[PDB]
Amino acid sequence: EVQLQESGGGLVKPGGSLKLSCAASGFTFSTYAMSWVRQTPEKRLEWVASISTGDNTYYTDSVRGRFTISRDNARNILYLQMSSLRSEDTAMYFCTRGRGDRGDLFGYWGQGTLVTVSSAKTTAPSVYPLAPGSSVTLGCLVKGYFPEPVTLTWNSGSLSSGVHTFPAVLQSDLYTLSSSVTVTSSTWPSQSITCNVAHPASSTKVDKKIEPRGPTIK
Amino acid sequence: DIVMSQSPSSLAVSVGEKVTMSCKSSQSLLYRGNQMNYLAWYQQKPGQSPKLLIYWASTRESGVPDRFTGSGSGTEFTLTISSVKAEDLTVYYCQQYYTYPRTFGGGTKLEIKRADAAPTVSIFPPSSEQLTSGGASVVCFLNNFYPKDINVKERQNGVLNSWTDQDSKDSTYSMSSTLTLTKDEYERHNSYTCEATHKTSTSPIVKSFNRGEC
Amino acid sequence: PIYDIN
Repeated sequence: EVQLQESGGGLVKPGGSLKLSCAASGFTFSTYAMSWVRQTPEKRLEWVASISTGDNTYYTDSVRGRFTISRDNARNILYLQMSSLRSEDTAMYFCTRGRGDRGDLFGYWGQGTLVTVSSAKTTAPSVYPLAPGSSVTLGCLVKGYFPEPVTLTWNSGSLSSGVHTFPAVLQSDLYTLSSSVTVTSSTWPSQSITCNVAHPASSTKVDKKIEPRGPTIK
Repeated sequence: DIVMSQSPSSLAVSVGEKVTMSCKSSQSLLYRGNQMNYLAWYQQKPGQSPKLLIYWASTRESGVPDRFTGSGSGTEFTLTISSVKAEDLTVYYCQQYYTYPRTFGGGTKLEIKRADAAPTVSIFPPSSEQLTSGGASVVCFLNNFYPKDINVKERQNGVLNSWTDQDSKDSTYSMSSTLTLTKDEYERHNSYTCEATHKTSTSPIVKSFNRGEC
Repeated sequence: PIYDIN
């Protein structure tokens, strides 16, 4: 009952501008200090900006002047305007709420929105199905796409364990992700299995049914 | 910019044993006026956002397992894990809020120790839709095994790879292997293999195929 | 002609 949701992330080219938004719910939004913390791809964390209950704004040295932290107590939203971005800004950005009601101590965090800043164009992905005992294993592969965030599911997100989605590996400005899933031999063909992939940036949702390979040549 | 520093970046504990992190400070975070320490601890299970663990350098956040404890003061703090479970796989950070430019430590990752396991291999030829659009890629899936150090492979020139973060559930790793190629070059050969060389396998474990079009 | 699917 204490929810925080990042928004408006994605990608901009070096020098551009962004405005991340963080919608809150489940507390008197005004009587708490809030902050923003990014996590570099090095996986090191970095405090970015904080804002008290009295609208006082505080920033770290690397982002002064460029970033602007602001709150809207009427609609319970917290923004982070990010103008003129270096490649240091490439990171995963979280909004936080003060653990107490005195300071900016990062008690409750959102899920984090990804912000990659580079020149390469926004390219849609390519979802390729993979098909070949006692328990069979099907696969799915996502090649060629550039921002980072993609979300691969299985049968509209209904699949249990056995799934092992592997992290994306960029090479030559095209991320390449893959994933696995294991069921019983008596469980597959008879029951449909679809690999769903979401790529918000090109605004595409792709579904790929996993059908066995076909005895067709020439 | 007060600098935090954490000792052994990498660790390797087993279930039930003791764990202790150390977070050194370059400036006293203990205000005499309130006699309060301005330091916190965080846990970030891989793939998630960090969660507040310890704050005021001692208080456990409401809803934190009591097997965590935070002692130390001033410029040398510590986090104590008495009986470590398998759900505690992550990295741990220490924050200071004594002063702005709020800083986190470098972070302390910890591996867990389970019994050695064998990697289940599964190999997939390129999809029918990949060859038609140009290019083709072979994949073999290594799944569930304790030693994350294992070489897997006959000319491997343009390969990729990816690793899972060690399973918080069963303390195991997994591996992908994207043997990328083009359409024509895939048809002009026939030796497609994926072998494993493990901590349990110098007598190896393989999973290959002869090309579907033969 | 698939050279062993299963």
